[PDB]
Amino acid sequence: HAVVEQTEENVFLIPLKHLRDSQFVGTLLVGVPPQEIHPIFDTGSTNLWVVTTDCEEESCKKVKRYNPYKSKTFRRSFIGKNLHIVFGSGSISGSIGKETFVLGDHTVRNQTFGLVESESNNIFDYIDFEGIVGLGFPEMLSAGKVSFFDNLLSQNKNLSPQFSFYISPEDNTSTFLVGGVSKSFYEGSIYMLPVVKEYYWEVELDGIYVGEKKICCEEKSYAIFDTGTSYNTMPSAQMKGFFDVVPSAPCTEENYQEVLKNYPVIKYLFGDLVIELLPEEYMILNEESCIPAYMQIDVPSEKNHAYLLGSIAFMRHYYTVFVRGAGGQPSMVGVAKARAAA
Amino acid sequence: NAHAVVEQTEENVFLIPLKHLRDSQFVGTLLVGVPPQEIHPIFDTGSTNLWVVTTDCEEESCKKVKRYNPYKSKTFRRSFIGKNLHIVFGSGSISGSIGKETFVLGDHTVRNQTFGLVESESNNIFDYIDFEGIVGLGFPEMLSAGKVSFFDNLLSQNKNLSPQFSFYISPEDNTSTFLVGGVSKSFYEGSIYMLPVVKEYYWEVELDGIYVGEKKICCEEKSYAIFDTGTSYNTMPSAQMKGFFDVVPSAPCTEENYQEVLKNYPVIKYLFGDLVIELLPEEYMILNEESCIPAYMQIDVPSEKNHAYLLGSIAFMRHYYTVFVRGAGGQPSMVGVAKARAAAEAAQKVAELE
Ligand SMILES: CCC1(CC)CC(=O)N([C@H]2c3cc(C(=O)N[C@@H]4c5ccccc5C[C@H]4O)ccc3O[C@@]2(C)COC)C(=N)N1
Ligand SMILES: CCC1(CC)CC(=O)N([C@H]2c3cc(C(=O)N[C@@H]4c5ccccc5C[C@H]4O)ccc3O[C@@]2(C)COC)C(=N)N1
Ligand SMILES: *[C@@H]1O[C@H](CO)[C@@H](O[C@@H]2O[C@H](CO)[C@@H](O)[C@H](O)[C@H]2NC(C)=O)[C@H](O)[C@H]1NC(C)=O
Ligand SMILES: *[C@@H]1O[C@H](CO)[C@@H](O)[C@H](O)[C@H]1NC(C)=O
Repeated sequence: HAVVEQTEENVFLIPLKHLRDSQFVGTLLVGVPPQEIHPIFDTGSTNLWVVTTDCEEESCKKVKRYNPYKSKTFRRSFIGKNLHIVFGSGSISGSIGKETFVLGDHTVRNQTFGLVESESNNIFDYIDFEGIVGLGFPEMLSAGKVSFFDNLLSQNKNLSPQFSFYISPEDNTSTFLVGGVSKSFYEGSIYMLPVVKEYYWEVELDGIYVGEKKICCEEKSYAIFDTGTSYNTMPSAQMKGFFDVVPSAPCTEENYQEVLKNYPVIKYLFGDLVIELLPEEYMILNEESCIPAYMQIDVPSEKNHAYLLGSIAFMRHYYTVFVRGAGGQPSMVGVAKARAAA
Repeated sequence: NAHAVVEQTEENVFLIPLKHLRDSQFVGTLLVGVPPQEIHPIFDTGSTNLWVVTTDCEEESCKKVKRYNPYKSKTFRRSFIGKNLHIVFGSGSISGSIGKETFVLGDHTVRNQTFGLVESESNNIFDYIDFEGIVGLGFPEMLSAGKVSFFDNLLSQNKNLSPQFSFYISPEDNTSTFLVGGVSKSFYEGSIYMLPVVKEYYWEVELDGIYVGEKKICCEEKSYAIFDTGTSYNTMPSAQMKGFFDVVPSAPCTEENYQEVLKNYPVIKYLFGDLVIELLPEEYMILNEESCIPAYMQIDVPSEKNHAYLLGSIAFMRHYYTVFVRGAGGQPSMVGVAKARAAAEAAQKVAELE
């Protein structure tokens, strides 16, 4: 229903390195003179977060912090109001400010963002976290008047409102696409899925199957495309049964091939359209053990009826396009077979 | 499922400048025969017959234009058994004979092209325009005569062109363009949304409702939308039209006063599935002899049972870039719509869909 951009001069590439801490980090230029940070790109949140020298905690000091006092464009915003975000694997606290950003070759001015000052209620002890580039919708902004992406587009009238994700951890060629897609990262056709609610990248979901067993959907369910979690998710209610059909297993570098030759195929249904995940696609080796790359998550608004597709269990196999709609224009998530390496 | 916009060489999309004449006509250039005789036709998505005005019509309204003299063309060919051709529409009628001739459109040549030679123009509106011909861009089923549409035939003989064309309408800055074989990113911004063609006669797509402000004008029954470059106005069925003008009145306006007079008019919302198209008062109103007048007119499409609404060149295409993609077999033809880029000047680089 939408036309994805593909002209090789209007689509810009943001290489994403997959760190050993399970992070897909790009490059972002903060302030003037530019200070370089390596944030993650997140379709499950829209706040833009930067780690700053105001945080002298052990996990902050281990990274290249952004020094706002050396930047000549920094502006403290809502002076005297803190901002606290708590999720499943940690918490993030900080102050609000405005700064100039550079993403690839595009500049953004007067950009609201959060300065990380605390990470204390943790996973930031097991990762080198430097920031988050939020790619959800503006309604999800914990603070600020404009999403970083909407504002980037607002100031770059030549970009189409699209971005896509190519996930290739094997050869570390994962790329973030700004302004469209590329024949290099997918094959076959792109199938468009409408965004039902412009909060997360949320689309209708018609069922889930593990082999012949139907896991879903007895109720109106949804799917959320979240680059911030490497795992696929399932509600608490549904989770005890998933692992019940997808068990762990002993595996080795030379044994994984055989162990998984009996596992079921996971089929996600989006109307008449069926997406398949194979055992070697949804399983992973974790200390001589094959373990379903899945995780339990209850999305509050969705009444524990939302299922998430992560970077490793899904996007690594399916190229994903995100089409941001304007007033009256619906937003879409595009899914295509990822062109796999090696 | 999806279409993509791939770049293409600047010669597989050729641009046809369209001048907006004072008679409300968007006319391009067409070369007929050998030696070339120049005509200035209109390009119409609401018919597919190719019409040329000829020296065979000595009526008062024909002699005012540069008629095509087929007896001077060495490529013109009447068929031994002739076919007469009579077309009657809302603002006049057109009569003529059928013939075959060679055409050049945008430095691309088409041979064996069936076309109608205008011989009569008497019902009349041809008294209000300098009419020289029509390039029909509808589907072949609408051909009054011929085995091959001029567009289908042009592509058939030029394998470098994709079966697409688009329309950029900007009469103010006289940069209106007709594109054959693709699109140009210089003419739109944002994304393009495709709408499937339900019936390959007109360029007709499903329509789910129309709103003037809060008032729902339609649709209690399955209605449709037709993208018709042959009318500068948007149209509406009789049933729905009497109520439109009742809520969208005219008003006295001047070049500097329209801004304020129109700042309270309602917004028209066209609904195409998940897609909502809005027209603002300054976009669907026009200055016509010191009067702001909704650029709308009544039209009943016979086939659609008076349930079709038409989108013209001035009330719609001026604000919404439109791509027309003709589909094959299992793949339907589609109309693509995008927000027109008003600061566009030329067509730097071009591209096609899928
Ligand atoms: C602050 C916005 C967040 C986090 C980015 C909040 C959040 O909780 N998530 C999801 C999520 C992530 C984790 C997790 O530890 N991720 C790891 C992580 C964490 C921080 C920094 C880098 C990394 C690398 C990555 O591996 C655990 C549970 C979890 O739950 C999701 C599905 C929330 O539901 C919608 C988001 N998408 N955005
Ligand atoms: C023969 C093909 C036609 C005519 C081009 C037949 C036709 O009737 N229409 C539509 C249409 C147009 C007019 C009209 O006078 N247009 C003016 C005109 C006329 C002749 C030459 C130049 C110009 C400049 C333009 O302003 C009036 C009613 C009307 O009704 C439409 C909606 C039919 O319904 C689908 C077409 N699309 N093409
Ligand atoms: C226009 O029509 C004529 C006849 O319908 C075409 O001429 C034929 O061309 C083919 C191709 O070589 C020959 O095999 C036939 O013998 C020709 N028949 C004739 C000349 O009577 C002509 O090619 C057409 N023009 C085109 C296709 O551009
Ligand atoms: C910068 O953004 C804020 C956000 O509300 C806005 O109020 C302000 O006007 C912007 N700057 C200028 C110069 O307008």
